[PDB]
Amino acid sequence: MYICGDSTECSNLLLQYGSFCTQLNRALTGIAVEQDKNTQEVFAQVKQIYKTPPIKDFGGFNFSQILPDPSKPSKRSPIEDLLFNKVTKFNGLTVLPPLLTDEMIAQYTSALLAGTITSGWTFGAGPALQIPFPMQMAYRFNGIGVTQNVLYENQKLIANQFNSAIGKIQDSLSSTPSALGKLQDVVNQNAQALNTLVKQLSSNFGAISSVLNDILSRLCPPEAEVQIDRLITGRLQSLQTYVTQQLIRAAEIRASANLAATKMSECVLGQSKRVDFCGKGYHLMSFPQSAPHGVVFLHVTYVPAQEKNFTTAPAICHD
Amino acid sequence: SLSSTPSALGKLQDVVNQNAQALNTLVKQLSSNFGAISSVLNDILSRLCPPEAEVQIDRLITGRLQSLQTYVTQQLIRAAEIRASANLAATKMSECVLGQSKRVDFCGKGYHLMSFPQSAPHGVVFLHVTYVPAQEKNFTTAPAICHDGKAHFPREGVFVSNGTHWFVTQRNFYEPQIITTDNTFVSGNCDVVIGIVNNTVYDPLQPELDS
Amino acid sequence: FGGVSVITPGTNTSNQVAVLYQDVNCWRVYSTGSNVFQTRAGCLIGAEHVNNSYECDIPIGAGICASYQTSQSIIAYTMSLGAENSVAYSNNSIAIPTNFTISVTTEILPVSMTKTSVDCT
Ligand SMILES: *[C@@H]1O[C@H](CO)[C@@H](O[C@@H]2O[C@H](CO)[C@@H](O)[C@H](O)[C@H]2NC(C)=O)[C@H](O)[C@H]1NC(C)=O
Ligand SMILES: *[C@@H]1O[C@H](CO)[C@@H](O[C@@H]2O[C@H](CO)[C@@H](O)[C@H](O)[C@H]2NC(C)=O)[C@H](O)[C@H]1NC(C)=O
Ligand SMILES: *[C@@H]1O[C@H](CO)[C@@H](O[C@@H]2O[C@H](CO)[C@@H](O)[C@H](O)[C@H]2NC(C)=O)[C@H](O)[C@H]1NC(C)=O
Ligand SMILES: *[C@@H]1O[C@H](CO)[C@@H](O[C@@H]2O[C@H](CO)[C@@H](O)[C@H](O)[C@H]2NC(C)=O)[C@H](O)[C@H]1NC(C)=O
Ligand SMILES: *[C@@H]1O[C@H](CO)[C@@H](O[C@@H]2O[C@H](CO)[C@@H](O)[C@H](O)[C@H]2NC(C)=O)[C@H](O)[C@H]1NC(C)=O
Ligand SMILES: *[C@@H]1O[C@H](CO)[C@@H](O)[C@H](O)[C@H]1NC(C)=O
Ligand SMILES: *[C@@H]1O[C@H](CO)[C@@H](O)[C@H](O)[C@H]1NC(C)=O
Ligand SMILES: *[C@@H]1O[C@H](CO)[C@@H](O)[C@H](O)[C@H]1NC(C)=O
Ligand SMILES: *[C@@H]1O[C@H](CO)[C@@H](O)[C@H](O)[C@H]1NC(C)=O
Repeated sequence: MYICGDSTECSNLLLQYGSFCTQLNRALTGIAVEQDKNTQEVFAQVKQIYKTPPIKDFGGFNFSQILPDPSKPSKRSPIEDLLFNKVTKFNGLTVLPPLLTDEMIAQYTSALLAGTITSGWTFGAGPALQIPFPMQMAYRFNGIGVTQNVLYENQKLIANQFNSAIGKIQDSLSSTPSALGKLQDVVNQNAQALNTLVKQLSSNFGAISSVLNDILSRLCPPEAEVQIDRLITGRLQSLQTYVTQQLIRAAEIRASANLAATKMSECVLGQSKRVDFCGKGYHLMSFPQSAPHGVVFLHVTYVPAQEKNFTTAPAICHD
Repeated sequence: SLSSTPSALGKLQDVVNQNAQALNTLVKQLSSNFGAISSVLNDILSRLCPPEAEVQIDRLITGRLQSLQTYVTQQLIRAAEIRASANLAATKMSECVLGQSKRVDFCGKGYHLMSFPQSAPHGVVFLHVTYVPAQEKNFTTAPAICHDGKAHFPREGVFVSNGTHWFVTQRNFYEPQIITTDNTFVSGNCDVVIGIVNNTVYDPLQPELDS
Repeated sequence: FGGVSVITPGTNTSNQVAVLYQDVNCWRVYSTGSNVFQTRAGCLIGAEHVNNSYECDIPIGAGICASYQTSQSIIAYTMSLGAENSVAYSNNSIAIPTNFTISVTTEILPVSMTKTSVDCT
């Protein structure tokens, strides 16, 4: 359909070339399969769908903007709804559906949050084991070299600083449209690759006309063969260019997907000590959110604040 | 598992199959005419008269050159994928085999203890040994114990309770200890911690001072 | 128009197949065999749709997978994302393992591919 548009004479001339349809279609099929593999590796890291209790008794910590909103037609969190609202065939071009619909991605994300909130990292390593949320934080504090006293004595303060930070994220994503530029860019580049393929189709490429039907309608058969072949060469180059570009772009997406999957295992299903890997500051925990064609991580970190100047010594001499 | 499930080694089999196909394709494209009167260069040379032979030979050359350029580009892309896998495999050996890793689900699911590499055609197989918690029980807990107005926190552990008594355990295994001044530490009073419960923290020395 | 694909249980099990038309308002298909089901992924003919979700076997798209099950025939279903697990969260309750197991698993990675060289002449 791309090259001949069902012209019989053109198809018969394509048979004089090598097996280019097989290679172009197989390369695109391979990419299409990889795209579901990437989604599956990034989000399906949990074997069970964990659910939260009615949302209460989390120590004063408010998770309502990350957890699914029960009042909506699509059970997405307030942040996810924002991310989704913000990111924006005549020649044989077919768009295929994903295996996992947005609804299924939302269920995996919800399960991961339920796990993270009610059982810490144990839902990752083994069976989920329930723990009071404040104790989960106590362990996350020990994990950064700060004792437990700090969390419990300042539990009210910590919960309030946390709750305010989440509200700030919504304002940032809402007011700054460039925030989601990475996902918007993936969409825009693929849209352009297809638009280019479509527009190259109308070039003459040395032919008397780019319209195969004009050649067939007025030109006399032996001359039609010559002009048809000029269009075939041009269209074949257009398709080979398109596929090569999609293979390179697909590789870039795969690298991103591998990183995203790594980050979820290490930032969400655990606590990470890798510097600036799970955000700047000392990492405590992270919460994933779904977005069109990607994942958004909210990374919670501990940042030391106001300091004082003290005199020190390596040791004390007693007796 | 490896013996009974042939799909287990599918990743290595796939690398072999893709390269075999790339070469078979190169071989079969060779026999296409590409607009020439014959794909056999020898037929052109044997019957066609020299100035015409030049034209037909050139049609085959263009077709064969495109076949080779396609092959090489595909091998460069595939080579890059293999290199990425090799870099990962090398990383995993350094971190999973020549050490113990804390990277979650990097060296297998569960808590990593150790790994052992095995050789395979065109690749490496890692056997990852991990610790997996098993049967659990439901215990009551508290963030701290209130003794004499002072608040006691575990040094390395969690306070738990059965129906009548408070104990302190290691976080990952139910091995309860008597709560003593050796197991806990003190910071702050009983008013600041939310959910603090009353218990007796035992002083292991006081009896000797009393005797 | 659209591509046509065939959903095949392995031939070492059975020779029943289901056929999917990628973009047709399933109407506009001239094939037979009944069991005509309209999905977001296309017109699926020959698979029996059921209301029982299951683990995905042969994926079709848009949440739909197919399998060969009970005698046996090809069925279509919404894929399950796993069993549910309600964690008994409480502000005063903790679960602690009293035993453990040792598990050994296998991970496989390619390292190299056949090295070749081509004589252009
Ligand atoms: C978490 O914070 C949100 C605000 O960000 C709270 O939302 C309020 O909910 C009540 C009851 O539905 C409404 O009357 C208020 O108007 C909402 N506030 C705002 C600013 O819109 C929510 O109740 C908090 N949840 C918990 C568990 O603390
Ligand atoms: C540590 O910093 C926090 C802010 O990050 C201080 O808490 C604020 O204190 C002012 C003055 O009383 C209140 O108006 C704010 O509402 C408090 N913020 C929050 C989130 O509660 C805190 O006092 C500082 N503390 C020290 C050194 O103990
Ligand atoms: C405090 O520091 C001083 C040094 O500035 C220590 O003084 C020395 O002690 C030794 C052992 O008695 C003597 O042999 C030296 O002659 C002392 N030095 C001087 C300059 O007189 C003193 O012992 C330290 N105090 C403690 C408790 O360790
Ligand atoms: C056990 O918990 C109770 C509170 O439920 C503590 O009782 C308070 O003790 C202070 C100090 O003597 C009194 O001023 C309060 O009036 C008491 N509260 C009530 C309601 O009577 C009790 O001290 C705790 N036991 C221990 C060993 O800490
Ligand atoms: C909580 O654990 C304690 C310690 O094992 C149990 O108390 C002991 O029970 C044995 C009989 O099985 C007695 O011989 C000991 O003298 C008891 N020790 C003490 C300090 O009383 C206790 O029964 C357990 N509680 C529940 C509800 O199971
Ligand atoms: C420490 O002393 C230096 C002296 O130059 C001063 O500039 C700095 O602000 C002091 N830092 C703090 C935390 O007080
Ligand atoms: C903990 O209590 C809940 C109560 O609903 C129960 O379903 C669960 O099986 C118990 N867990 C264990 C390990 O006994
Ligand atoms: C748990 O919730 C109950 C009911 O509100 C309350 O009485 C109890 O003190 C709470 N315990 C903790 C540790 O917060
Ligand atoms: C098929 O066409 C009918 C109108 O004849 C329309 O109501 C229906 O929604 C269409 N179905 C699909 C899958 O497009």
